[PDB]
Amino acid sequence: LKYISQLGGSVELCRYLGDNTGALVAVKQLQRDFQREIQILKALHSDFIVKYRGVSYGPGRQSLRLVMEYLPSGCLRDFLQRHRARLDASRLLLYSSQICKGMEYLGSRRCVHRALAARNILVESEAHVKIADFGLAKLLPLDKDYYVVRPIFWYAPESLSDNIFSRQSDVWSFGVVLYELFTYCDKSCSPSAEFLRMMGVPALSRLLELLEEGQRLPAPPACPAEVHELMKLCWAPSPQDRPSFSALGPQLDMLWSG
Ligand SMILES: O=S(=O)(F)c1cccc(-c2cn(C3CCCCC3)c3c2cnc2[nH]ccc23)c1
Ligand SMILES: NC(=O)Nc1ccccc1
Repeated sequence: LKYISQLGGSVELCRYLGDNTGALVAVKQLQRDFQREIQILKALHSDFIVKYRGVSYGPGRQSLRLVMEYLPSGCLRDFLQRHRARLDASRLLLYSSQICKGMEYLGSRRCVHRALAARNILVESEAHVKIADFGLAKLLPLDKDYYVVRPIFWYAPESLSDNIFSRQSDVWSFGVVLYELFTYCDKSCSPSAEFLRMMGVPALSRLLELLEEGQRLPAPPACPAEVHELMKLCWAPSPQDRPSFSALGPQLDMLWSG
């Protein structure tokens, strides 16, 4: 495990015979505890979720490291921004469907991802993406569909207000992911940029007022109408009115098909 460089807690690129011939891996370390993260990712087997490879130990064997596949093509956000000129609406719908299906898998395991955003979706290749960054992921109790704890423009209003997270706070987030995809993560119309135009006062305060009045992110000018409608659903004021990942999935698959 020879350190190379910083990819993102902290994630580091490492090369795993001594002859510098070993494969590259991504390695997460801290500097609480990601014992939970390791257990969650190890159980998950999906073509749309980054692949666990094992564990190793840190200095003195006092520390665990999480060993995962490294995707050099990097995060979807950067991929979109560089190559916007040559990625079509069909390819974005493909990405959307893949992400949706990984979220379904998570939901069936009572897993709240919480961090879902284009920056922690990885490009395995041009036509295949995988969900990563399980650092804030938390499993729901068997008897309860949310939790409470002690990046504002991705979070549902009840998360911002009352510190509630659920699978439906994830759905609000996935809506914001669709928005990232169909704006190719352009800085000029980022969630944060749109926010600053929507008031010409603390951000979080003003954001919660805007959301309460029903103001949402505008359709990307090049976005298919049916994808915009999905986004607005995902940003339903009440958690219970947002569609499930299971209800979204067919729509995006229907859209991608066409
Ligand atoms: O040098 S960069 O341009 F920043 C650069 C370049 C190429 C790849 C990455 C990268 C970033 N992360 C994580 C994912 C989200 C949160 C932390 C950062 C990766 C990457 C590659 N494989 C990975 N396997 C598991 C996670 C992971 C980063
Ligand atoms: N979900 C959503 O539309 N959020 C939002 C609204 C205005 C500005 C920034 C973010």
